Amino acid sequence: ARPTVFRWTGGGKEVYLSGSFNNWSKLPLTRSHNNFVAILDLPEGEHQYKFFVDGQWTHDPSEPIVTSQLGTVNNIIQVKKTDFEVFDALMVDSQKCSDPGPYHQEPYVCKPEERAPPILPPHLLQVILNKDTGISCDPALLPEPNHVMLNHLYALSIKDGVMVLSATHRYKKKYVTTLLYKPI
Amino acid sequence: HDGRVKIGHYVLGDTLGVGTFGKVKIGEHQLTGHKVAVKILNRQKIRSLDVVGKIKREIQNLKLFRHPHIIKLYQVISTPTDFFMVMEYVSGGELFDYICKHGRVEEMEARRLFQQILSAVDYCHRHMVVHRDLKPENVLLDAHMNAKIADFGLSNMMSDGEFLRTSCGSPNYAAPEVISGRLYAGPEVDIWSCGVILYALLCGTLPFDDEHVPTLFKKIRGGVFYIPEYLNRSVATLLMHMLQVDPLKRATIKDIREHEWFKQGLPSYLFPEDPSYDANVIDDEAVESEVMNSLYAYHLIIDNRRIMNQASEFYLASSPPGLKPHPERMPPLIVKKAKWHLGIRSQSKPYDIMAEVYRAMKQLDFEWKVVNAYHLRVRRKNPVTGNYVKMSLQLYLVDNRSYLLDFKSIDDEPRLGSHTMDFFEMCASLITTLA
Amino acid sequence: SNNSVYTSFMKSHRCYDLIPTSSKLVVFDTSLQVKKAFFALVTNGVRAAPLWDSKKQSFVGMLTITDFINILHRYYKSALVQIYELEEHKIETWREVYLQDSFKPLVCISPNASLFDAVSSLIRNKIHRLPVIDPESGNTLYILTHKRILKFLKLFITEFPKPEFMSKSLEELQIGTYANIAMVRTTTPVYVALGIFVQHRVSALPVVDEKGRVVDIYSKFDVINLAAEKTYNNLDVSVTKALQHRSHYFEGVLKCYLHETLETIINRLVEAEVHRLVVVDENDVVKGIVSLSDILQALVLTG
Ligand SMILES: CC(=O)N[C@H]1CC=C(c2ccc(-c3nc4nc(Oc5ccc(C)c(C(=O)O)c5)[nH]c4cc3Cl)cc2)CC1
Ligand SMILES: CN[C@@H]1C[C@H]2O[C@@](C)([C@@H]1OC)n1c3c(c4ccccc41)[C@H]1CN[C@H](O)[C@H]1c1c-3n2c2ccccc12
Ligand SMILES: Nc1ncnc2c1ncn2[C@@H]1O[C@H](COP(=O)(O)O)[C@@H](O)[C@H]1O
Ligand SMILES: Nc1ncnc2c1ncn2[C@@H]1O[C@H](COP(=O)(O)O)[C@@H](O)[C@H]1O
Repeated sequence: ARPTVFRWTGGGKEVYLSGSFNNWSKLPLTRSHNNFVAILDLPEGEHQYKFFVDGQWTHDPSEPIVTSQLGTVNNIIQVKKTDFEVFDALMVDSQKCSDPGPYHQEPYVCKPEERAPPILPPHLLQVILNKDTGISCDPALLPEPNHVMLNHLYALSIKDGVMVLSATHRYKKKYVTTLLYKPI
Repeated sequence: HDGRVKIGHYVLGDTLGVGTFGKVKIGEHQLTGHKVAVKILNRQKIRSLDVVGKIKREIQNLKLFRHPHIIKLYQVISTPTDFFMVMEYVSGGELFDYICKHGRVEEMEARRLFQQILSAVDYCHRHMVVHRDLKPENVLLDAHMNAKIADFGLSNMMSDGEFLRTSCGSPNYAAPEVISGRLYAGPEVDIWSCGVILYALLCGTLPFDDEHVPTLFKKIRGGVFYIPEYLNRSVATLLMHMLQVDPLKRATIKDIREHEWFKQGLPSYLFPEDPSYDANVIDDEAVESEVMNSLYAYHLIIDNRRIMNQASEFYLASSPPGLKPHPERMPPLIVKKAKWHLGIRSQSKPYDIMAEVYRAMKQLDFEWKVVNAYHLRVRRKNPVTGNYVKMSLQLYLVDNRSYLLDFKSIDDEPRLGSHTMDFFEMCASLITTLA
Repeated sequence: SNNSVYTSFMKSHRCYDLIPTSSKLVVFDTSLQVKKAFFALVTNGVRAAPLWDSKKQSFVGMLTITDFINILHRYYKSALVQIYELEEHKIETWREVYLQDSFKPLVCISPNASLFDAVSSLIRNKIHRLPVIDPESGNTLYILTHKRILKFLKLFITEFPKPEFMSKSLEELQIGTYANIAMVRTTTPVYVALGIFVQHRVSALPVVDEKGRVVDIYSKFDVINLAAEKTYNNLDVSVTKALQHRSHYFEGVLKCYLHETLETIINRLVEAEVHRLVVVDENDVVKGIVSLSDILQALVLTG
């Protein structure tokens, strides 16, 4: 099965679908609320189609058009193998968008708007090492950390030329709060 | 022949509603008459908004999800113009309509519905997902009055060390920092919305409502709401904790699970670490071929996990509110104390700080990427290990006259050396240069 | 019947299963002054700390309270003179004089490695601490000890059938040392007690009064209080004066009997969270010492 959707977004009280697959014969479209649709099993490749709205020949301007030698303007949709598998279809939609660069030692120029740094989240001020764990527990133990403070640096005020740094890192389902006493 | 609109053997009917992204239509089977809910997503509309990645992640999560209080996604049918998401259908409709019809939901049924909602919310949070649009309109009911959450969208993933600033949801259900447009962690934002749902269930009105939008957000920021006389003292305290203005002081799912009002008549299969949960819920952990209802080793892992989970005080520390101490506790240094701070703090202008950062990095031969004027992706090649050390710098506002430079490690690709040591040494070099 | 059930358990469980959900690790740079490092162990409440050599970009060893005992006994001269070496030496300078004619590489374990391998490593190398290092990231995750292994095994004793040895007495099984027991008198100077821990490499010395009764115990852990109270410069004081700080919240020396079953010894060691018990007969005369080293060597490696 290869379903192809033919949706008429425009107005009208009577709408027919006529295309190369139906040998240019008028197929009736059922209406919901200003929406005339039909889902058809169609093979791969380009298909030329047109709409017959209230006894008049018209096209959907939001879709691609191929004008014939006699001036016949009609829509065209190319069925693609990627269009039937969702992950493959999404893969195409990402590449079609076409919307940062390499590692450089050049400083960024001041913003033209000139506005303010973001307000510090309160979750980051919840220092794990500034908390008491209770006398009964093994002193090596600590409480379960919030995921938002993981990978973040925390430091002690430099005393006698020695710098003390700390960060909470996660290995699998477990967490480690490594501390480092390194003289400057 | 009739022009019946058919998709994957299902005949499409009336529109059930319009969500955050797409249109939802009822589908009845051509041969049996089995009812499904089909969310139709226009491919070009997705391209027009550039939310392909969001739709890709939304599908991924709903495929993995397996919870009785979350709308099940059966299949996704891809067509050249649209995406058809075949889902579980529920005849009861919106919880919002149920609250309106009855005017007020009775304490017994209100608790039962809230327990189911919180169970579905807890499942999302354990799977690093935050709905960010919890409201009775997005909470559906089955024939047997069971609440099933839906309309995943306006939702995002939760990663380590990262926060979410996107403002998502209706103003009446949005938390104070979302209203303020501030950075936040995922779970406390969903809990605020659940607090409004619990208030709406028990009262039949909203705790923060006003015609004038700026007054409404002033009401949310103030956290002042009416607690009616018919509400019992126990449920009043739960609402007060869930709707706490301060996110750090705000109730967690663990706090709600422990609350005496919530505990009443709570089924033993809704939450993990519960007598009936291990017996009624299949663990995601698979150790590739599937073997079920046949003898043989999955339960051995479940048993071993239960022993370790039961053994608290062995894997986690117990924060204090007589008690024997531990023989390896060490005495205080001799009357001496110290306090840890998140990062270097400066009172100077924001661009004066940033200019000093670029000068310090260039002297240290660092290679950086300008993601934002106050957000950089810094790199440095270690000479001994022969590997690259990646980290993220971010300037924040502590107070009006106070700022902070945040240091965060990038976990990507050190067997020869040490990843944590590489980050600390890269940080120490930058802090010393800035003096 | 199978007596190798605990051996099979240790072979089946990884080192990862013992690592706590959330714990802290203290790391020292080899260029850091030892006095600062010993004070840092007190303020962070940790006994041991892995050593990081920034020049070689690798973990070189471990700094335990044994290093403090070895520094004090080797360099202490008088309560009248400052110990210059403890006051001015760096970790790297001390490691050079200690490993002189007795160099030692880093003894470690992987979180994916079995516990059988970790227990074997502790016994073979005659160590108490064993750093768990991830080979992928190169990060030291946890400091594995005998106390942690036995407490983990204690949680699973009801999961497998108990072997015949558990129901057998300590006298029949012959677990622990019962000859040449290293002890200290109530009036023994701290410097003397430090000299015995070096010469014998034992972790604790029972304190015996002149009459013949064991009033207190002097462990390697109790020595770190000299850094905490900054009383390390006066080692002429008696072990009783050194243990005066813990007079409150102390029941006494935790003992065990030869007639008592191995299962009850393990339960008492796990509940008390201590490394050893003093063995006495029915007559209450000291028979010897039974440490977790003796327990794990008998339950894991011998079958
Ligand atoms: C007897 C009868 O009434 N039969 C049927 C008539 C037609 C029906 C019908 C079935 C499906 C669609 C349909 N509707 C679609 N809407 C699509 O894109 C969207 C999605 C969401 C929104 C909000 C919009 C929009 O902007 O209008 C467009 N793609 C669509 C694809 C299809 Cl096939 C439209 C109408 C239902 C009953
Ligand atoms: C604002 N609320 C609406 C209510 C309505 O439509 C929405 C847009 C919202 O629901 C979240 N819609 C519903 C569902 C859906 C899923 C994703 C996104 C939006 C969704 C489903 C899923 N299965 C349900 O049966 C069905 C259900 C739906 N709606 C209904 C109205 C009556 C009966 C069933 C429905
Ligand atoms: N004070 C002591 N005197 C003699 N042997 C001891 C003493 N303490 C421990 N032992 C033994 O020394 C070995 C290791 O001791 P430990 O450092 O306690 O693990 C074990 O075989 C113990 O039985
Ligand atoms: N058998 C015991 N009786 C009483 N206290 C003990 C005993 N063994 C160790 N301790 C104490 O336990 C603490 C930790 O020492 P350790 O057991 O070597 O880790 C020290 O303060 C010791 O004095």
